[PDB]
Amino acid sequence: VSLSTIKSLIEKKGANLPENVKSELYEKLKKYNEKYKLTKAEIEAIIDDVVKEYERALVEPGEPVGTVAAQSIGEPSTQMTLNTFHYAGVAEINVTLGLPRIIEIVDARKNPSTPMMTVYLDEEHRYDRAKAEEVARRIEGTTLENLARSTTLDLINFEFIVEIDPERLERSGLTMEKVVKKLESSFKSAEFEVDGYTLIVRPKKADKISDLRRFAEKIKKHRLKGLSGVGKTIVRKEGDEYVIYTEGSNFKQVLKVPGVDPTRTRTNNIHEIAEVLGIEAARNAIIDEIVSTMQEQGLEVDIRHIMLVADMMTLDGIVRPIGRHGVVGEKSSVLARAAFEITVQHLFEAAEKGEVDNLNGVIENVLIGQPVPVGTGMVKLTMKLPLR
Amino acid sequence: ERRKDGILYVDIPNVPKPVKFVYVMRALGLERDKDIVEAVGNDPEVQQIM
Amino acid sequence: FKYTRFEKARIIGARALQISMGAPVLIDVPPGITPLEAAILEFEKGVIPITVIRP
Amino acid sequence: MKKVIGSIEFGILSPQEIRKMSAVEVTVPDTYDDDGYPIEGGVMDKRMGVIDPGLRCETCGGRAGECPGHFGHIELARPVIHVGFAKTIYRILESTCRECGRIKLTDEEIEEYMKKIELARNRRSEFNEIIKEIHKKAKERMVCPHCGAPQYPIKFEKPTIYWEIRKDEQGNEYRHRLMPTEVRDWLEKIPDKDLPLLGLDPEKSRPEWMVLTVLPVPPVTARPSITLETGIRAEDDLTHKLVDIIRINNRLKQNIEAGAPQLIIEDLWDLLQYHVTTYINNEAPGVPPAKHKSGRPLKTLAQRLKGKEGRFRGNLSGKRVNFSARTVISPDPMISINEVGVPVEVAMELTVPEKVTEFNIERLRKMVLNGPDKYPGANYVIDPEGRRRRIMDSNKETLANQLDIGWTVERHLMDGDIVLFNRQPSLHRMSIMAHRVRVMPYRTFRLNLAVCPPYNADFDGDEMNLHVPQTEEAQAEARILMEVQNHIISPRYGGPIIGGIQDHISGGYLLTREGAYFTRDEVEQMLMFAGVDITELPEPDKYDENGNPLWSGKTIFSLLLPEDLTVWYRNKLCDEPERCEALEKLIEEKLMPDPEEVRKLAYDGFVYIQNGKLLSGAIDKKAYGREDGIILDLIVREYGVERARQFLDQVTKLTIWVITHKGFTTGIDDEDLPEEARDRIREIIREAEERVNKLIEAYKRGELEPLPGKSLEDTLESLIMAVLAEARDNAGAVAEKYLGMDNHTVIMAKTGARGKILNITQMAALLGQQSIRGKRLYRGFRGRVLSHFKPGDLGARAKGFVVNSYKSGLTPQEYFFHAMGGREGLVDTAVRTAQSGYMQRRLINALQDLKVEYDGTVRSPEGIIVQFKYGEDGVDPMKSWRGKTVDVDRIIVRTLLKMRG
Amino acid sequence: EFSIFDHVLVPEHRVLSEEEKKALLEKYKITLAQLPQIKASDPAVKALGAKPGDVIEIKRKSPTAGVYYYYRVVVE
Ligand SMILES: [Mg+2]
Ligand SMILES: [Zn+2]
Ligand SMILES: [Zn+2]
Repeated sequence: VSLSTIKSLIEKKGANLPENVKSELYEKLKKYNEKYKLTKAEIEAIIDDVVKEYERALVEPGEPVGTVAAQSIGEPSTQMTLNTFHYAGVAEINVTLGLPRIIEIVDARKNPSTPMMTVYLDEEHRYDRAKAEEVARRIEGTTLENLARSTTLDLINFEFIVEIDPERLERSGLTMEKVVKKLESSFKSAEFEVDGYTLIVRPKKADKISDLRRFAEKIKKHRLKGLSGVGKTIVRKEGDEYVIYTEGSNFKQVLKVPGVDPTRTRTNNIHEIAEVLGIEAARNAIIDEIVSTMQEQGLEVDIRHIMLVADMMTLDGIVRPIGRHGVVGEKSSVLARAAFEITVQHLFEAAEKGEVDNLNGVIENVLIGQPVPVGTGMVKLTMKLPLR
Repeated sequence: ERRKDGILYVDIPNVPKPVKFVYVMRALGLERDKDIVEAVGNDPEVQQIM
Repeated sequence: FKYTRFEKARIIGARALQISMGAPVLIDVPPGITPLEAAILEFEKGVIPITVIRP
Repeated sequence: MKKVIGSIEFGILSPQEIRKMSAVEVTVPDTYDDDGYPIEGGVMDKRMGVIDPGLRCETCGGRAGECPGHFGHIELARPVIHVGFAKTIYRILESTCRECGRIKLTDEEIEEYMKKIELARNRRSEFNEIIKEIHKKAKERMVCPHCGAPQYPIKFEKPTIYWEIRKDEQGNEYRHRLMPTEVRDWLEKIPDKDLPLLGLDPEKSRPEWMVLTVLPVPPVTARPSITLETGIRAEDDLTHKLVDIIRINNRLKQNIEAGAPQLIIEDLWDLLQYHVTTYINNEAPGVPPAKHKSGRPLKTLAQRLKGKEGRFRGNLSGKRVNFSARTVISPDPMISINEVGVPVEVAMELTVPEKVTEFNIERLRKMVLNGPDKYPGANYVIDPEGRRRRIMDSNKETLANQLDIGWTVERHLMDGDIVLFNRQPSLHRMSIMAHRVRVMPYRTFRLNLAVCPPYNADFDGDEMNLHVPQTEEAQAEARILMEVQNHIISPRYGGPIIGGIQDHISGGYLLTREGAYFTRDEVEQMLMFAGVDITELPEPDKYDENGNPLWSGKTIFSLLLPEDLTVWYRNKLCDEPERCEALEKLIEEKLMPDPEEVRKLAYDGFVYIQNGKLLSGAIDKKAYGREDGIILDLIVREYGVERARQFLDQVTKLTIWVITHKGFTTGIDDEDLPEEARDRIREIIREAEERVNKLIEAYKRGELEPLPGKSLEDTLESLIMAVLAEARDNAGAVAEKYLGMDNHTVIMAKTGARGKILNITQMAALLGQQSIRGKRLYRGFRGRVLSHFKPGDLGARAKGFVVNSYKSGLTPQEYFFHAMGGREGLVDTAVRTAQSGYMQRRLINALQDLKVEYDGTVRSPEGIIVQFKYGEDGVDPMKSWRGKTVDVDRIIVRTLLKMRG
Repeated sequence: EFSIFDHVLVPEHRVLSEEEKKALLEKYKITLAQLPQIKASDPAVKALGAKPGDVIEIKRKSPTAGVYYYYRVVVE
């Protein structure tokens, strides 16, 4: 049976199936036909069985998907660990894990506790450690403290000699003259009598200890090369290419750095994704974040519940917390909102606006004493009276 | 307390607001600046702080 | 056409209520059974007067 | 004849509606009167409804308890500003012209804002934002675009005082107070077309009606007099406020009709306004709370609603529902998975009402003859009219001869009745299920062991509740929707959640273990015990030395599987992948090899079933375990739920029998290691400690490279922790290597029935590093944890590394470190429950309204479309195989085998 | 040179014409206000010529069904 015949039969019979289903069916049918020499009768029976199974697997109307999704998300979290760990890896960046991470994503906090960016590389720089280190230097956000082997903060005679390590200088790609030139081009009102492998500073003839301490700490953590708000970078090698993990969050700036593959680049902060790439990207990032957080703990949760949660969150263009600050607090049902508040001004506002309560929820119907419009509360029955 | 600027304060329970440290020492009869400095030690950096 | 399980539950409930109220049983049943299994057997035999209306 | 409220639309009442809706015009401030009779024209009239006994309502003619009450109205002398609408009125005044009353906005702006409002109708927050923007734009304007007249600024003084800052002929700014009549006159001229932009609906809320002209009076039932212990008719705060309102209204009216000066009219007007405001809300901002006769703030209409225990937030609660019981639970596997054992005493109290018909008259007659003491008895009988009687012993002999069609009998619980079963805390959907009653002696809720996982229950004092539905509709719903059979596959991950737990796995392994044979007596006994319907034994496999026939366990197990099941997979016991590779090669090559060839290549790590015959492999967790129950999933998804229930109920008993009569135990020698393994572990520990000391020396002498993420000390700690963890893993590997499979504890760990390899490692070889919050132990004295170590020591032994297993016993310092670790674990367990509960509550409050419509769409409660074709494929997670919509590989293989066989 | 549509997290967007817009609106028995909304400041909107009151068709890459169509309306 020529593969065109299998494709034609698939299109003829299983037209109802989703695209992925029919594609996978075609692939595996081709494999099994080339391995076992199937005839057309078996193919027709197989496609009919697939169609019947898919028809059986469809969800029925009236199913309360929202409550099921909420329960299937909440329940595993009780078995999931509760932070209170300090995973100290070597080639890794500390990231909030487990229940705190899930809570941060769900409540859509503006800034995550441990922002972290994943940066991929273009073809030129992907297959070499040295080019990866070069791109890292472009993105390292190197600081004088990291460059320095050690620091000596001697306030007793108003000076500050910081010892700079040659290996860190070579790794960053910066030379002593270069860094001193950048520092003086930035710190114009300062005198840098650099000697050997030590920096020497003076605060334009300061007087009090605190002033020179503040000036020294100002220089110590001052940025030299790199995008704003970026800390340590750990260039690893996953699969076959080198990938640059990075702390901080400068997702829009990093996309312009040469050698950076912007298509695959991602970041932890969902709000930044919403600002830069749009709202669909924010939804996909939320889904991926929740999936990864569930996976690292070993728990398994169906993708559909997470998809429903993500779709509900980003319903009006802007990502909002799912809690009472952005979703529950704007419930249309004035009766449902009523048993969540402390004031009565909401009733007056609703009466003024002429708001109509559709009684489409659960709390309002429960309070009234009427069947909830879910499941068996949805159907209507009729009968022909003449009976045997 | 020592604020982020380096200025000391004292938080009396009855007084609704904090008071500057030297004011409180002077209210207790210790008025000399030299004596106020001496009452807390002799380390030169501490002397300059006060 | 296929009965969703909610529809089947509502049909069984209505039929059992009618049988309890005094409606005749369309099929012979073993003695000493409650209305509920009577309605369940009625459904299993496929003899059901009630029908559902879908939007 | 009984309809259901489909929607409730809120609006603002008009004075005409209040006038015609009401019945009696209350004019006289009259109390209950000395004889406790309603005074005519009083607050509690007879047209308002009667709560006092022994009299008839004037309007509906109903006795107290059956008259719902009726509304009355008060004709105010002067307009009064409603407290709630005060801010709305002030906002409206700043947006409309003083002369024309229209919105001070250009027509193009009106069109743009109308389009935006039409788009953002549903979103309440965006609607409020648009309203505020329009209000700001209009208020900032000074000259009316229609008239050109100046608009003197309007100043709002809380709670209900409005000032118009006007400029005199000298330019001085003076505050002119706006009387409520002026506000009404301003509001009336506003046209309907301008209301939507102003934030109003010109059919249910008109601005003129915000200022009250007629004040409705709640019925007596709404303001009942609860009386007192002394018999004094303790009135309602609303009643007292209404009395004061009536008095002040009459006073203001009589002084108005008497040509009184403007000052006293203003005084009475303000008194009326304050009384009205405090009657609507006694806690309104800038309003002095009116004091009761005892000097306490009176509870008014606002306080009667914004209460946590009031109508809002109070009706939803958890109270003692009727027909419920609670007791401890004990296990028993002799009942089906969808059954529950109920104590006799409970069954004799939780009666269920059953209507007597023609096909059950004799059973109910016997039950009512039994009385309320014999177990198959009844407690109450209801005649067709409706009276209820207790059976007792006096009229036990009667009430049976006079029992016919149309009666109702409240019989005791009997076998077969449907009953709900709950375990708190109720986390997911499966925490409530419907079971079938089976009355047994003693006092415990017997529960099958396979049903433990979904309930998350252990028999160590756990308690459960059961509720007995009463009506036929509820019983049908429980029986069809909530039975244990239908909930085998978990909605969460699409796999099974009901299956074997501890013995059902280990005993299954013992039965199907390679080289296990059973005699004829055992075969017959176990088959009869499992309930398997058989009447002739299969052909014996292998003969005993003395001549007795024997049967391998695999055939006995195969007697349970269906006749056409076929599957193959790799279990957890696979330790020699070459044999699995060979078997997979053969199977893939042929798709139906001759069973003789498989026998030579059999291996207990590779399960293979052909036409319901177990040819190779052994039973473990992957067969029918809590998750990844390949065989159980296959039975559920291919042969219906009932077949799956029968299979589970048979395999459970079979496995329990084999483990009970074959012997299974564990002793102190289960973790005894040979001397060579002990020496290996000791040398591993010594080498790790030496490396740690080398690291410490290198740190001390300045020879250390600090990685950018950490300082010197943090890098040192990371290296130490990595070294110690690797050492513990190596010791565990050695211990696992030297522990045979014949060991019972090793069997329990490997099959997944109970425990992990780490448990064996800790119990036999090495306990390992102890940590708090992911860090080495550090909280103690200055520079040292305990007092028995030299200060400033960072060695492995001195900061929580324990080198003794549980068998060898811990030294006191190691005991203290282990105590620290255990305390941290307990604290984490205590806190995570509360955190998860809070998160789940938030999620449920957010998402409990979504549902699948009849066209496959998912719609928000306010009508917004959330998702077309729920799940983007329309497949219920329960019906999904393991996330995939359709497992086409299994479909292909199954169909090919069925049709090529 | 880099367009947002090349990113893996961004599915393809398209602007609906009047006929298909009304056919879609009639298919689900809905009005324009009942659809999900996308702000006019979204980068995907700027990359297109979208204007407020218009319906954007989004072709998601679904892990479950592969291709799936989502629709949003543009507001301020
Ligand atoms: Mg327990
Ligand atoms: Zn009445
Ligand atoms: Zn005007």
